[PDB]
Amino acid sequence: ANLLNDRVLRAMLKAEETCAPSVSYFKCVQKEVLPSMRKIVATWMLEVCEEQKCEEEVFPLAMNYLDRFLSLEPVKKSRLQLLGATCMFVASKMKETIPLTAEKLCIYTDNSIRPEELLQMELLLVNKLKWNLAAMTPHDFIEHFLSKMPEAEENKQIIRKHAQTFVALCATDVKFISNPPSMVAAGSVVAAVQGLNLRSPNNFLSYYRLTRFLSRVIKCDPDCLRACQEQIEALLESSLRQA
Amino acid sequence: GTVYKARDGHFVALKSVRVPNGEEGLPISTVREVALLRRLEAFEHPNVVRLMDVCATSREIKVTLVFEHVDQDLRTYLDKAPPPGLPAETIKDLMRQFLRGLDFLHANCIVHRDLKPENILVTSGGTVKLADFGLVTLWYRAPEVLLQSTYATPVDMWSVGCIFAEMFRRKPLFCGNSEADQLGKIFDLIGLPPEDDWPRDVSLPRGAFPPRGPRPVQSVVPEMEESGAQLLLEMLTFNPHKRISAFRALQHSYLHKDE
Amino acid sequence: KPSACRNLFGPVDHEELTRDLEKHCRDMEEASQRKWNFDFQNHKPLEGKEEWQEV
Repeated sequence: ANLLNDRVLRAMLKAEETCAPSVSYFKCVQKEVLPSMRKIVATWMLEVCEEQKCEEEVFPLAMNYLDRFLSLEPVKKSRLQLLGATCMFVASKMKETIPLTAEKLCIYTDNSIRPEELLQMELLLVNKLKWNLAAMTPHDFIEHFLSKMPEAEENKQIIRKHAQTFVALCATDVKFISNPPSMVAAGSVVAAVQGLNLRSPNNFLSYYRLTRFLSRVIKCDPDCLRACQEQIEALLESSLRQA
Repeated sequence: GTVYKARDGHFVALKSVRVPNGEEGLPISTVREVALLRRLEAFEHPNVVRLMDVCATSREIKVTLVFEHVDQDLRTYLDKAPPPGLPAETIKDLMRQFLRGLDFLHANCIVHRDLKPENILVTSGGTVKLADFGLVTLWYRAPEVLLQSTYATPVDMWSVGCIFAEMFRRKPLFCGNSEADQLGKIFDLIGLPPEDDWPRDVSLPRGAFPPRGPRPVQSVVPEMEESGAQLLLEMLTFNPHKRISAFRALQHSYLHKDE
Repeated sequence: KPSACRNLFGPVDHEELTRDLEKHCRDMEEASQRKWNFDFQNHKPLEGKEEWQEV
């Protein structure tokens, strides 16, 4: 059976290797912007996607578009927000039924950018990416992992929501640009299964079997997956500190 | 627009599409279908036409798709066949490439929806390459399509069977007037299906066809073998949920290359 | 206006911006026309590596 071989999962790990940003575009490509400025704009887009109740994939997909454009073209400090508003404009078209309007995104910039400037930046961003907009999202791997876990649907919704929160926090952090979406999704799942330390996990599939299963389908050592889970839970501690 | 063509040391085709533009940049359908076409070339499948580049040019916008071109389609290949017809092993080789490329599209949630020998394209080296996807002849449409019912990827497997029988015949299997006549032209062979195998919310009730019985399969394709006849039935099954899949057809013993 | 409505990195020189995006929408479009011997807005063949036909 295909459930024993999983030809779908292998095709997903092959597609993840094309829409991949660079690790060192801050040192090699960008002159004006610094990793502190990427966290700033990323924090803004996350608040926009949360206020507009966007689909769960929109903000991480936009960050994928942003890191990929910054790996190709030097962007001025004053135009980083325009690039960020444009990445949400394209991602919303790829993942939402009624996407965000160009006029609403300009409002979210305090009317710093103009609608046609966003439409012209759309043509630039899509052409620079050579229309490679159907990137693999961590949500893709999360839904595939949950389909292999023998858990109750009520337990799966909490895991899915907690991991989606972890995925969003990873997109705002620079330390996770080098991680492929499969690694981000796998670490988000095992971190979510531990239940935010509010409860001793009672899962039908043990965490030991879960981590070792996830490590052998995404092709990594279990200790590498544990270090990714630790970096995610460290991100959760630092995120909560900002209050 | 107008189609162009070039050679180096291979061949390249052209395609220009003007999209509305104005309201909110590029249309939703434009960015999604072109990106999905871009997603398939990451795998580089030998049985699917290779999209080479995508160029948008701006009021007005016109994005031009640059595809890989071949001259010969399947019908030209079939008309150019030897007078006795194609050898069995040659047909099994084309059927393998056909199902390989079709399973590649189905794995990426792409239904061809319109498979005919004018769409299947064959290179000069014998490589089958599917085309015209993700962008009247009723003879290859599945019964769930002719009934205007809920249709999915098994609609391509019905078209595969019609072309499977056509390579041994060089004459189409079912040729009908309208959708009502084509469905009547489908029940010559598989008989009239029972009650609950018929869906509802259809266009034609079951009582629109006389009670018929399934005829033997080698009455329409005798030059095939018996094992190939049971594979044709699994492709030409009325119920789309019993219809054989593209991947399952590749595991059939008839299309297993010997040695 | 909501809390998320904020300018991040100062003002924007709008005249220089549309000037910069017209030079680069032209740059990629000219490099694509120089890659295929085909100006796409003019929709006419040019001369070079490919011998352009019409069926």
